[PDB]
Amino acid sequence: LNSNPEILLRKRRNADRTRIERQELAKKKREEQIKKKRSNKNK
Amino acid sequence: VKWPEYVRVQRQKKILSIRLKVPPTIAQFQYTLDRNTAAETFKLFNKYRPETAAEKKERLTKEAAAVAEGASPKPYAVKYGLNHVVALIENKKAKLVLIANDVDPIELVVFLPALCKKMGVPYAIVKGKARLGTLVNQKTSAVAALTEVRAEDEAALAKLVSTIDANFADKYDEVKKHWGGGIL
Amino acid sequence: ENTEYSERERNFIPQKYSALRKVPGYGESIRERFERSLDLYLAPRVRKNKLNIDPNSLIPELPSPKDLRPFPIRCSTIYAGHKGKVRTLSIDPSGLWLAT
Amino acid sequence: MRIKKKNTRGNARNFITRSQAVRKLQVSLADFRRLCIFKGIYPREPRNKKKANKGSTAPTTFYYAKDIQYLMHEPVLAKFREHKTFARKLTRALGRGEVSSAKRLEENRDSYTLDHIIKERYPSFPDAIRDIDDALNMLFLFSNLPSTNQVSSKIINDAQKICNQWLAYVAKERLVRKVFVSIKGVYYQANIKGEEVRWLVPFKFPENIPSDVDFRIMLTFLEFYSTLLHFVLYKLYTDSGLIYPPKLDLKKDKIISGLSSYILESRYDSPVASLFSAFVFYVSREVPIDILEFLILSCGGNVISEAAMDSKVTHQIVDRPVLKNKVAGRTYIQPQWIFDCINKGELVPANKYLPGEALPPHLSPWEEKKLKMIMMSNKQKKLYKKMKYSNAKKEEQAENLKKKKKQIAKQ
RNA sequence: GAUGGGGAAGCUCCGUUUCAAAGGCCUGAUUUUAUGCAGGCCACCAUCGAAAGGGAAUCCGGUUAAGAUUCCGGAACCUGG
RNA sequence: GCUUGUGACGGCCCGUGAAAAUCCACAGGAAGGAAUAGUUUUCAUGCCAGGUCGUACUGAGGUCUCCAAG
Repeated sequence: LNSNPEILLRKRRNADRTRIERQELAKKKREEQIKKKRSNKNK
Repeated sequence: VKWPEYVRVQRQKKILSIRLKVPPTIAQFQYTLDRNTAAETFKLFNKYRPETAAEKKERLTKEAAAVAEGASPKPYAVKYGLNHVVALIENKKAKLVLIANDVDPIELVVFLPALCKKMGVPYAIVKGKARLGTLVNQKTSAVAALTEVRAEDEAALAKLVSTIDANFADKYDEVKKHWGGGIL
Repeated sequence: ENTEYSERERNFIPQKYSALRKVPGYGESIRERFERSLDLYLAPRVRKNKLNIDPNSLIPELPSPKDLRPFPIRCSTIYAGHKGKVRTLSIDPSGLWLAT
Repeated sequence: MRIKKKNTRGNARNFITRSQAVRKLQVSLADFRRLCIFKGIYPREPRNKKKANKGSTAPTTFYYAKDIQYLMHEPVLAKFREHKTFARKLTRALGRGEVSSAKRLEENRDSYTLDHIIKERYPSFPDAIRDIDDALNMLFLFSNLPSTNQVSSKIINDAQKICNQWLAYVAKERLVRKVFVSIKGVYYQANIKGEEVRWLVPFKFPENIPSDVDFRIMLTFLEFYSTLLHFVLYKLYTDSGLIYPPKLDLKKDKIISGLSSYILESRYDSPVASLFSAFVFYVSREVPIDILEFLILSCGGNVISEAAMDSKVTHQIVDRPVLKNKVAGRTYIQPQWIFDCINKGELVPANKYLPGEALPPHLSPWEEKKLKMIMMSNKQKKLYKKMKYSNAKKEEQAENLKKKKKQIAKQ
């Protein structure tokens, strides 16, 4: 029915779920690094 | 839990190392030099790394590339074979003999601390044959000796002798006595 | 801003600027190239046929109702007399007596 | 024959799961994905997802069997193994305490090259220029990045060097057709061997790097596009143009570090390439230079900046509400005029572009039928209703543009 | 009846799950001091041994000096993709 | 009536009545599914393919076995 052949990327799933997950993970490792600094000053 | 055969064997050997009563020529090991004195022994011993195979090769090609086209003192290094260390003690050329506590057959190095006490050689049983290995271009060394020295390091070496005499030989005069391993 | 990301028509707010000097450094630019990079090796590639056609050529070719007369258009006779819903009907074969 | 097992034949040996690809290669997932980035391999969609599995409806991504089966014998995989051996043999040297042998291990180190990986990916030169669309977008982004602990300065300096080589060539052989300044950045279009490439350059401001983005995926894309660009630029220069690579003047790189620097020695067809010839433009301080001097030098004009100080000049480009000097010799323009002269090609009048007035809107260069519904099947009613809704959602948005234009024009 | 083990000067015998590291699958934005793989699920054991045991699915008519549920005509069925 | 197949019963035992390949089913609730072909084919119709070896005949104090007219 006069259709044009082309290629299509499907939407990569869990993009928003992992996005928010990495947003949280980055902040968590920052805070853990700060806690390490203080506890090392108690040595 | 279920472990492998060899894992069970080395764990069984570990608990066997503790729970048996042991003869006083062994357990004269493990009564070894403490952290500060060990670090201070190596702060001297690291200044005398035997010239590694690459360094020796490049230098002796430098001798060839220069001397063939267009005086040096004898250099000092640590001395590291058991045949050679027990040669050097009894010469008597050894000022500090370092002995590993962990040796594959224990029977190898059992005479050595007492032969050093006999000859008057100021010895120290240091912890790790790997740790001795590092300062000597080898995986393992069992023994490391320091015969001669540069005069900059001479006073430090003499004090290293006196520190090891006081820290090691005086604290562990009871170690010639007392069968180790009576841990309940 | 309420809609979840990746199910969104524009990755940006359209904005007006009088001067070219007044154009801000677009902050969410690394995010766009990173998401495209992920779209290359993680998003599944499918061969599709896009049906580029008018909607008008989907209705079958059927004769216009005006050339198929007669047929009833509007109501004439409203039968108001019941207190209950007319569930059933029947007509006589002759054509006068309509039963409810 | 014996009765064949069901779910082992057709779609089961045509496709493989990610887990099955990783396991078959005996390679880490990261390194599997690194090779997948280099080789240009992507998950593919089967007609039956569960026949592609062993029966299971499950969240699964399918690769092509012969694609992974072809990746197995490859020099790059072997060189990844060699990097792993080098890694431990270096930390052996470092961890012991010997520094000289470790320094020597650096000297006796070869690395993987992405040379043969492009021959099998883009066998013809016009095919490589069809990819350079996405390749120049990463690279021009990575030029405009502060170096972090993720990304070294050497990486950004080499990327910027390739960017400047690209800008120098396009301004040399005069291959620009369209420009478009957006919020995102500045788009360009270029007939590079007559196939119209498109690419985006951000604005020269510090860019806030999120901790969300993964600078290990992007580094391998950079690593592939970088080598691809080296080979493209050699091919371009040695065919029609110049020696490669060109040198750069040290005291020119000290002044601008942009495009007026990096001098290039050798040993028209389009109206845009003939525009601005015998015109000398004095670019002022206020405008961004590196986004604008590229366009002037591309078409056929000449650049003298305010920045270089820190004659023949016929136009000045100034973005201030109050302009100070106002001589009779020069003509005063807000850069929008240049961004319209490139798009049209016909030299638009500068009467709508004076300093102090509002600019033009800057366009991109890019009953019975309800009764005849009945005789359609469900497989046609579903599709026709979808096409009706797609045209409705367009036309109502067009009505939104018209209503908003009327509500604004009153004000 | 191999394998693991253990005998035996040995040819080889004991033993069949035994104090064997006996393997085959899933999860993941790429695994946060930067591109060296992490976490989980399951716990018995190779193999040979039946043309009378269990087992997917084919019949009729025809045909030769000698072949037929096998060949031919007709009409079928099962299994896998 | 004879041969054989099958169904429901009733005895005979504390004698409770081979295994595995293969096939199906249930419980379970992981995951997936829409606006220019949503997800699902245990529904209907349509396409292709099915390797090796045995296969002749005899088989009658002296190996086993099937069919059985008046």
